[PDB]
Amino acid sequence: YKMESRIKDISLAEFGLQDMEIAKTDMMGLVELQRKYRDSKPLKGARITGSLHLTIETSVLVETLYELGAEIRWCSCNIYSTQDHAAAALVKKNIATVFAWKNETIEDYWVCLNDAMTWRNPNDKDKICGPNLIVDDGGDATLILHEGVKAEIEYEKYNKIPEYLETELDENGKQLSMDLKCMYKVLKMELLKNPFRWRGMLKDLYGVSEETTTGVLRLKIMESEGKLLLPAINVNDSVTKSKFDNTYGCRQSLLHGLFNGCIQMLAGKKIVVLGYGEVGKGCAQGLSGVGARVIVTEIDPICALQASMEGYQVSVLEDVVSEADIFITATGNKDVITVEHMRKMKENAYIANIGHFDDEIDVYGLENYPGIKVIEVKQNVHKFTFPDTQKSVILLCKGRLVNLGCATGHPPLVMSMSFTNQVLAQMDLWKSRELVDRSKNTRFFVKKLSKELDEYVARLHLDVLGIKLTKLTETQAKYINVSINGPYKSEDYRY
Amino acid sequence: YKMESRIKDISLAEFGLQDMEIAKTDMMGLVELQRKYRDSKPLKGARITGSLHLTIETSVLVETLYELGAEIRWCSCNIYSTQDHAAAALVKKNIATVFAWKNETIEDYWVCLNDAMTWRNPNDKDKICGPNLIVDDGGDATLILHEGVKAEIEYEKYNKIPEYLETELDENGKQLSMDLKCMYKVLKMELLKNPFRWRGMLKDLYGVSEETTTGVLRLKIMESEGKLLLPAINVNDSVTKSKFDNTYGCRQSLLHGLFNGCIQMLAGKKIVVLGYGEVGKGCAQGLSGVGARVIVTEIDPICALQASMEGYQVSVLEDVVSEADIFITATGNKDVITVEHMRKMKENAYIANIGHFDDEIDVYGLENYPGIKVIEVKQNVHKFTFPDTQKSVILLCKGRLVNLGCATGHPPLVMSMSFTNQVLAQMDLWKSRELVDRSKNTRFFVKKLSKELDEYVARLHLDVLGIKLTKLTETQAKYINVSINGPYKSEDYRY
Amino acid sequence: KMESRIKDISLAEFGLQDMEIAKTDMMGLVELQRKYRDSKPLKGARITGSLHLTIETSVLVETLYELGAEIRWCSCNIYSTQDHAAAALVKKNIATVFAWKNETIEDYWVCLNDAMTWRNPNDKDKICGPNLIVDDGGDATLILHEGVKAEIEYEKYNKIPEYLETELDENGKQLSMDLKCMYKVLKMELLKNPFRWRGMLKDLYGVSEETTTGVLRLKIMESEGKLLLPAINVNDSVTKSKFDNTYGCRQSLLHGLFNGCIQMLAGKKIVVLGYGEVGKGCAQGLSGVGARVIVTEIDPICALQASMEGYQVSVLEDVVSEADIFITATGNKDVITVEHMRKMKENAYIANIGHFDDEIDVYGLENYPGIKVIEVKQNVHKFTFPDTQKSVILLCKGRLVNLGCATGHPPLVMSMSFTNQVLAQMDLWKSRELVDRSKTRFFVKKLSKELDEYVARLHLDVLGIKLTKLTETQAKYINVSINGPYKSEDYRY
Amino acid sequence: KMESRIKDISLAEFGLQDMEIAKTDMMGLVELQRKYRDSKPLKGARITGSLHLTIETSVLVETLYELGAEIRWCSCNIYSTQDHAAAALVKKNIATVFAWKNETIEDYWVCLNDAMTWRNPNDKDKICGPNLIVDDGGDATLILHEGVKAEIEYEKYNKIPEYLETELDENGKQLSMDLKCMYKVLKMELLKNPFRWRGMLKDLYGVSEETTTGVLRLKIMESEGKLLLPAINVNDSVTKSKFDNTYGCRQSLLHGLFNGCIQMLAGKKIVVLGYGEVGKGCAQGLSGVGARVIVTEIDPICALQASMEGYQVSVLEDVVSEADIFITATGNKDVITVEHMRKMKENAYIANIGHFDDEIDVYGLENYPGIKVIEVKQNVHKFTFPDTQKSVILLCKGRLVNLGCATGHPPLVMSMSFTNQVLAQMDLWKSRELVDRSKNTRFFVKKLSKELDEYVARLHLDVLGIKLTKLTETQAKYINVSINGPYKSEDYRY
Ligand SMILES: NC(=O)c1ccc[n+]([C@@H]2O[C@H](COP(=O)([O-])OP(=O)(O)OC[C@H]3O[C@@H](n4cnc5c(N)ncnc54)[C@H](O)[C@@H]3O)[C@@H](O)[C@H]2O)c1
Ligand SMILES: Nc1ncnc2c1ncn2[C@@H]1C[C@H](CO)[C@@H](O)[C@H]1O
Repeated sequence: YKMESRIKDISLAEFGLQDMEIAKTDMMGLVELQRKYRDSKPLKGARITGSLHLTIETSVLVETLYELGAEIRWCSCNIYSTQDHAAAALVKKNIATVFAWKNETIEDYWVCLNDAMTWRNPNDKDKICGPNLIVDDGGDATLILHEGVKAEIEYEKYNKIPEYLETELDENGKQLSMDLKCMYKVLKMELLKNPFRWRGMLKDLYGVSEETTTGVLRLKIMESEGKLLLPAINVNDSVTKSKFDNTYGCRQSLLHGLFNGCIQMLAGKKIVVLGYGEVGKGCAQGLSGVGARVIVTEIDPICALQASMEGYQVSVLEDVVSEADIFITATGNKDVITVEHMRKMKENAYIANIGHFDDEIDVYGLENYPGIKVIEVKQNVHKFTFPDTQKSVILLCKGRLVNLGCATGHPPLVMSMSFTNQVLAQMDLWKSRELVDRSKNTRFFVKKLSKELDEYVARLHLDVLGIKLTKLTETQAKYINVSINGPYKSEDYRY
Repeated sequence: YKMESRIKDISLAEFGLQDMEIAKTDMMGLVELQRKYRDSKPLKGARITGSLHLTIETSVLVETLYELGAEIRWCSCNIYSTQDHAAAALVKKNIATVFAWKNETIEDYWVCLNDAMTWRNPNDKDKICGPNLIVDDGGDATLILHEGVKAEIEYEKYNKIPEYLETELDENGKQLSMDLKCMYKVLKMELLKNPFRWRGMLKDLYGVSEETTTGVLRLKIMESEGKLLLPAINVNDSVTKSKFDNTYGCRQSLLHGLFNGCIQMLAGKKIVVLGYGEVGKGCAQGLSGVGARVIVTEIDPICALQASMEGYQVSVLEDVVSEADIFITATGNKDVITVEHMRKMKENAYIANIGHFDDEIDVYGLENYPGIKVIEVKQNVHKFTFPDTQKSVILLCKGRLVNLGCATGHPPLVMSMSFTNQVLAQMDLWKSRELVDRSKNTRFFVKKLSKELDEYVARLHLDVLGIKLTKLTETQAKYINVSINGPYKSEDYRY
Repeated sequence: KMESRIKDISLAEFGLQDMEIAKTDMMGLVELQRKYRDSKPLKGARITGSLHLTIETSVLVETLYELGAEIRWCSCNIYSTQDHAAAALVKKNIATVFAWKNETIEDYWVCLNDAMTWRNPNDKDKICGPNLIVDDGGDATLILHEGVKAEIEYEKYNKIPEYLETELDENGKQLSMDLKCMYKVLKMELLKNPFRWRGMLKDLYGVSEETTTGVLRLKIMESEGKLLLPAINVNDSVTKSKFDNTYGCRQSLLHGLFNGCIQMLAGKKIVVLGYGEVGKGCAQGLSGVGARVIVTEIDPICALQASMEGYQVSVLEDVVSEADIFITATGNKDVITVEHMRKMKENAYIANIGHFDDEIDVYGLENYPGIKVIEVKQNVHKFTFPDTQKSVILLCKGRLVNLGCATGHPPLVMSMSFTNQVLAQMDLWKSRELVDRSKTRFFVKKLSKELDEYVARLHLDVLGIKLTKLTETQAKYINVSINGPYKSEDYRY
Repeated sequence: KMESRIKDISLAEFGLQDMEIAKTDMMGLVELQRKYRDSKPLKGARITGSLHLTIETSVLVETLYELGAEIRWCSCNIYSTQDHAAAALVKKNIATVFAWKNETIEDYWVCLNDAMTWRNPNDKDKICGPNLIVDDGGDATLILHEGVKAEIEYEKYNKIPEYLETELDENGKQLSMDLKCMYKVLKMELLKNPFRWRGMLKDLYGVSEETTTGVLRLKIMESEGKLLLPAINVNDSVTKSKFDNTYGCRQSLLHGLFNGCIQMLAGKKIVVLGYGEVGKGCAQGLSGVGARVIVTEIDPICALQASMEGYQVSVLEDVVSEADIFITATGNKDVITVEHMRKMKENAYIANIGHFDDEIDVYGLENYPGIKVIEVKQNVHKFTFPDTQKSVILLCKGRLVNLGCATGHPPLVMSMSFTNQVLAQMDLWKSRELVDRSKNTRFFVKKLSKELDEYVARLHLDVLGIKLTKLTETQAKYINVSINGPYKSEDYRY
């Protein structure tokens, strides 16, 4: 009787269970949903698949979904972010089937995702079937689904494996990213097992809730091109998520990540924060809090002025690359820090990325620079030395998100706010499942939760911090044209 | 009070003219618009009436509108905000016809507004006509126009002066505010002169651009009930206005206000910021900057958490009113500090308002409290002593916006940003005047400026602060799905 | 009243009202008045004061008055006097005042001289001096020493000394107007009575110095063996230097910048020259409103401290063309020269917060050939160079900006500084029998840590502070008394 | 004896690589090696060190070694050792080490005693002592003095003193575990040789103390006339106290809390007890990440300073129930008692950043009748009272949290503190001839000059790209100083 979950160690379960209980002290949003909905079980019968950093905080999310009645299969959306003790808790209590561990190979990542997406047909002659709902962080669960369908249609056309899957090259001629090569390797394997797999999932698939900015961007592109195959909810852009998680969460988790990976003192150092959006604002605020001299880079004139108003210098990377001490990428873009920028940096300069993917820093070009010399400084920290100048740079966790790679990500309070939106999004998608009609080619769309619910998430966490909310009088409520119980701001308010 | 300005002292012109030139160093947005459009003159022929705090920064606005071809008549939107040397400058160099001075009585304020609205067309027998466009701040120019129209329709329904314009009481038997009585006093006088005055203005009236949150509130109410009789542009909600003027403007001008009117040290004091919106955030940020212990009051749970995340205590006024030292209202609401709260305050507590109207603090109840003792500490600073406790509270400029009442308001940089949106809004309203056809549509809506123009306002002020903007490469532009030249964010982005 | 020279006596009512409001936070002075107004430990003492006559200073004068002293006062700067504060004192016959806002440099020295002059009680109509001096900057102390030096040189040759009658100095450089007018007053007094200043030594028992610059002048006199009276360094009390110098300026520099400079401080590059106690406060306040502070320093320890607070530390010559605003806080000379001013960007603002105007080369700027000056507003001037046609805006002619363009530090910190002043005066007065002028060099000393802690205790209730009390076991473990002192003499706080 | 006692020698390679990376910011120690490795001013000196064996400490040890010293070392806390750092020293034969993370209190004093034990081979293998001591907290100095004191008492009545063979103190109260284990070692040494400690005095030339608590101990001995060797107070150097104690903690406290405490610090009411040099840095760090800092103080001067930074100042009793996290930074005892802990809210965190664990009543907590304890993770324990069922979470049994749950201060500030240490060691060695034992003379505690203090700041300016301005002839004369310093009077507080 072997277990189907693949994790590091099951005996670490008890530590994970005690950390979940401690975290729950601050996660009053998820604690309230469990208290309120565990009897009625609003998600009963739902098969949920999650692709999201399996941390302690996430384990409480999965438990919340379980207590509400869903069967769950889960994996991580990054090779370095899983907390093995959190994973073990879920498996020990039989809360969810898990395919996740810390320090996975890229190939392991894609097999764990595919397995998480695979469901056995219960009492209907066991064969392949998919999930009903998806919890996604970065869009990888959503991508494999879409790329699977695309690969299957292309397969029937010529009745053979599509040429783009087998090849290692791309449209241009350069080497494909390891992430793509492994994803294609898995799709090719599934075409040989069963070429109707991905399209078979669509009939019982009712929606996906996306957690982060980069995943939402991917979802919006598909929506405008009319290629979105399931309804979706943008959890990232809820006020109680983007204004707290992205900003305040990072203020603390970036520092935790830098302290663990970088041995140096952040005070007095020139630290460049590339991108001054919701994540960058938080990164800059924490770095200043500990004495760093932050220097910002931006493409957006509005964001540039905001950094300027907070006392920060705004330069282009090329003018400070030789004097700066530390570089933190928070743009969600690609090739922000190139091999050529890295060759100009000072001795032992530190490079980190807090964006979702490792495309911001050119890690592939760094690792494959002719005659590069690399050494492990500690777990998930590497020093690269160029052969011509003999100068080095220290990269934190191969360009993957530093707060989750070298630390544990955001703390429970802000995660409960993000995850309360997730549960509320999952319920909305599940309760609406009847409107999803697969007959007429009705395009699928991306929507946000109501402001009513967004304020509700905030109300659920006021007691954690001993916040005493003032209440409006009928006259006051009428004077500012709002209901005593809200909402209190118009739909375009920016907080 | 016809075509000859009415100011305090013309001899102050040279000081006003030199401060304008110094201010222009940072008001690059307005400087660029003058350089760009003074030849073509897009506003040529427009009669503009402005109701906005007549400061040095506003003079540059009026100059800009004048250089673009407009004829202008201006007044202030507050009895204490006018800067007499700024008003003289406009009159001396003959840029506009001004009706404003510092420390006006409420009676004269409404006369000044009514005078700025009155024009004499020299082509059609020198008859009384109205303005083509209105620059409003607080919605008073818009209010007198709409109330005037309702007064004329009510005047013809019975062929007599309506009862509400003569009585000093409202529907509940309470005394009407001096501002309503003084406005009704003007409307009555205009019904006797010409009962078709306000309805006559509407024919040539093509728009209004509103500056502040409180004015937009009034516009939204009218709009939703189909009572807005002219097109409107909401300048307040432009990113380059709301997130800079409201927040960073107050961060500096609140302190200037308190330093001039309040003699005590702010460091270590418990200062209560009521409302943690865009103005409140800036207030708290400035106060903390000089060592104060800020305590926040809120009705909005999201804003309450935002305050909490910045390390601020969030309480209801009743729990801290006895121990707190200073009180700052920034809600844009009414009855936030009642007489009963003022009686519980400690000896020499200071009270100030930074919202647009004096309604936040019950100033009328305090001044008319039986046996109240009142003395002038300095110009626009009064100490009120209650007879039963012998305790005193010190009120800054009778509850009117303290930054403009006790000091000179926000500095030129953010006002240039706020005023670059104003000029662009006037040009929009004027260029699209042909689309206003009253034989078809008499009810209008409020719109905001595009994000293209919003980002443009920001480009114009980058060089002021030595800001270096990064430029996206084609690959980066394509990867994040935006144009190299912008816009760089989606319409729902909150910056 | 009769003697006094002030602007307007009608402003007295507003001054008295401000004093009462200020007293809410100045619990130190209020307490000293409550406790010592009956016994009057300073009764019969004649006290002369040279210190920025502000509302806060009027409460100090009122306190010294309630404790029994007879007072004559003047300001230590030509722009810092608050006319309503000086009126309040005259109207209540608390002191004979010689001070007004916007004095000429010449009148400044005539006021100080008048403050130092006292008619001999009811004995006759002969002139004598003060028993005690309250000084800020060292000018009251300087005129006494230069007056004695001038009288000795007078009797040695039986004529006026040549150095008092010349307008050029050592290397043919024009003398500062402050020396010009001081020597002018000294020459006038040698003609009326060549024993005036030396006669004041007989009854002069001490001086209490308020600021860092004045203290430097005292220690130089002490080390050269030329100090003619005992002195107390009030500036170096923990309750003065750690609060007045730092947190005082954090608020009052901003007040002054907001009144003189119309521009927004957010995002601007503001150079703070000197990162001492005043510099630290300046930087903290500037950052609080979004400025990007750049620091200059000579001390590598203070430079590293600046670096730890996230500030860029540079030499002025590398940032003078790009910086927007300049704040000198070194207490040194020629920190900003005319050459530096010519490299500055159009409409760059320059200001000083140190005690004297010497930090900026104002005289060189005003006298630059072809220079064109215009008055922007009260005590704010725009200077324009003839060759480049570029301009710089100087605040209140290089004199201390917080008191020049605004009203100085708030009451709370001044109370801490002035409670130390009153305590210094009481000390000097109680030891007047030990001053024997017929044997002895005088020394500069400081108040004890006990009195330093006492000053702090007197201001805790203002801010609602709840102090913890050590148990006997804890007091023994950390080796202190329950009632203090809690730190060693070398503790830096 | 002769060989080291450490966790794992294979960790040495990681230790050496972290040392090399740390040297980028420790230009004080790098400059001292460059300058003095050839002349070797410490040549022949035997040095025993009791100081947290971290990577930063390993560079200190390496510096003393490059200057010609023979070294024996141990940690000054049971949880502060970094095993890779300890192993790096043993691999290069830089020193003989007795230290590892998670020592039992017994093993602590045994290691310290071993580090003090020198095998002089020029006398056919016979025991002697060190020439110089580098100390942090005063334990090396404590075992020396108490050792001497025990031998004098032993020799008086010719038997083992009864105060060493007992669980009780002067008033029948149980002795701290550290005293019993120290005494257990002192008794052992009386049995082997009752002249051991007094024999060390002959060649012992001095001690350089790192921290505030150890300095307090030294000053008490000085005033009572019981100090047995010259001492140099390194804590009170300006380049130590104003940087290490304040800015070091600003970062290392947050690192410790982040590793030990899973919760978000933003919006929480965090109580910082003591607003001294350490308290100031802690509060500054906590505010930086959005916490609401509440301060407790006994000193009204320090209380007003807190108030000037916008912090509420309260007595612990009025906030113990509502506060979320408690950080002791007083250097005192019984600042947080069992009775305070019983009133705290569910899952309140408690930590100490003072040198010793006495600030929190840990012994009382662990021995409370019916208390239930569980290990949450490495060095983090949750205690649950049986009557209320409420729990408190203690970080690393009340020991300095920055070094116990994290890796202490970063290299830059430690280089400043340790550059002072080396200079203090060189001073004590240079002046060894002035120590005349054959007289019974009083020994004093002295501080390094302001000249060498400014010198330490100069050696680190380049690390952060600081361009220092230089005084002109006229300016120097105006402020009455030399162009090359010192620039401040001795009483200046920075
Ligand atoms: N963890 C580290 O890395 C580190 C670094 C430096 C110093 N330290 C240690 O931290 C402790 C404090 O060092 P310091 O330099 O701040 O000393 P300090 O004297 O500057 O600060 C201690 C403060 O605590 C206050 N205090 C004493 N008892 C109190 C009580 N019962 N309640 C409230 N306040 C009280 C005192 O008034 C004093 O201001 C020392 O034990 C020192 O060894 C630790
Ligand atoms: N990384 C570190 N390595 C070694 N020593 C450290 C470290 N961080 C802090 N310290 C010292 C600990 C001591 C309190 O006992 C303080 O005086 C600090 O100097």
